[PDB]
Amino acid sequence: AEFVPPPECPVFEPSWEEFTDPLSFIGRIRPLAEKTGICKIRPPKDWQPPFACEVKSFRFTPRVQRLNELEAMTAFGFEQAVREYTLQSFGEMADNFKSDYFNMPVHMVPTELVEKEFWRLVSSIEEDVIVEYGADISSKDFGSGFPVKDGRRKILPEEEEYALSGWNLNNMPVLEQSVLKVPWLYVGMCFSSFCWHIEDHWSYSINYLHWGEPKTWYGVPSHAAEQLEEVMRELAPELFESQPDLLHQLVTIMNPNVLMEHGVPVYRTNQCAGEFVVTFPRAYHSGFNQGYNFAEAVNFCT
Ligand SMILES: CN1CCC[C@H]1CCO[C@@H](c1cc2nccc(C(=O)O)c2s1)c1ccccc1Cl
Ligand SMILES: [Mn+2]
Repeated sequence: AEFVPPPECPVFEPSWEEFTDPLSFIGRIRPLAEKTGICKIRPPKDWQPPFACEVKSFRFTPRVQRLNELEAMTAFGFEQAVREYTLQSFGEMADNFKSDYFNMPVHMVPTELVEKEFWRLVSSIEEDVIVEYGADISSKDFGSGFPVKDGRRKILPEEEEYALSGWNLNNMPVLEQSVLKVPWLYVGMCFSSFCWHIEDHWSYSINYLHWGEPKTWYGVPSHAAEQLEEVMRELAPELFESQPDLLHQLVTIMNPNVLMEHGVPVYRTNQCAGEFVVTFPRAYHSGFNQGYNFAEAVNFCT
């Protein structure tokens, strides 16, 4: 009955010589990481970029997420309106929610317990849990989490190495080669989540957790992409089974154990603060946040 955690995805701890640039490093770990869909990269201990967002003016209006909206299928539409938070007020709400839900301090809740409870609530018909996710935040609004030589914020000399680092997500190559843009920010709370999807143009994605509680990931290697899609449309509601992929993946919520029972390989990881997660081309991924955190992500091409 309880959720069975998938096997762990690869974690790489490159030395300073192995940490030269992401594109060269990702190309070398590709033979292994492409067979798991996702991988985690822990930078050297001394690589600690400062948080360079405008915290004083950071204001956002997160989306409302009903965990059991798909199982609730079998007044609607006015359950909770989308409201504005500051970055401080969102953290107070997030910490209060998690501590009250588990009856424990937020830092004492085991990651396995949040994981087991998240997947129970997704399929629960007797308990309706509703959370919020600050998912629509462009780095052009209040600045990137990384220091950027933009001219709209002061950069200290000890922070210039991070403004010029290849692992700064603002310095990733994003232009696709053809005959014929900026990172996004994610302010999470406990149970806020994203369902199974791949990137537009089957692009890579790189994700950095600036601070906060871990972000739990699930990934499927690209060689099983068509197997996952077949399981999805087999078990999806009939009203959504015929929808185009770009629209269907707005509601492709599925317990990883269900995919594993159908033979789909799934890997998991807990991304901690200061760690990177890379998703490979056509690697389906999903996840949820363990608590109040702040992430930055961008799609890149090779
Ligand atoms: C791409 N759109 C640009 C602005 C924000 C974003 C809006 C939608 O967002 C994706 C997400 C994809 C994704 N991929 C990797 C990691 C995370 C994470 O939350 O850490 C996320 S969220 C998503 C997908 C399904 C369900 C919920 C969400 Cl929110
Ligand atoms: Mn994604």
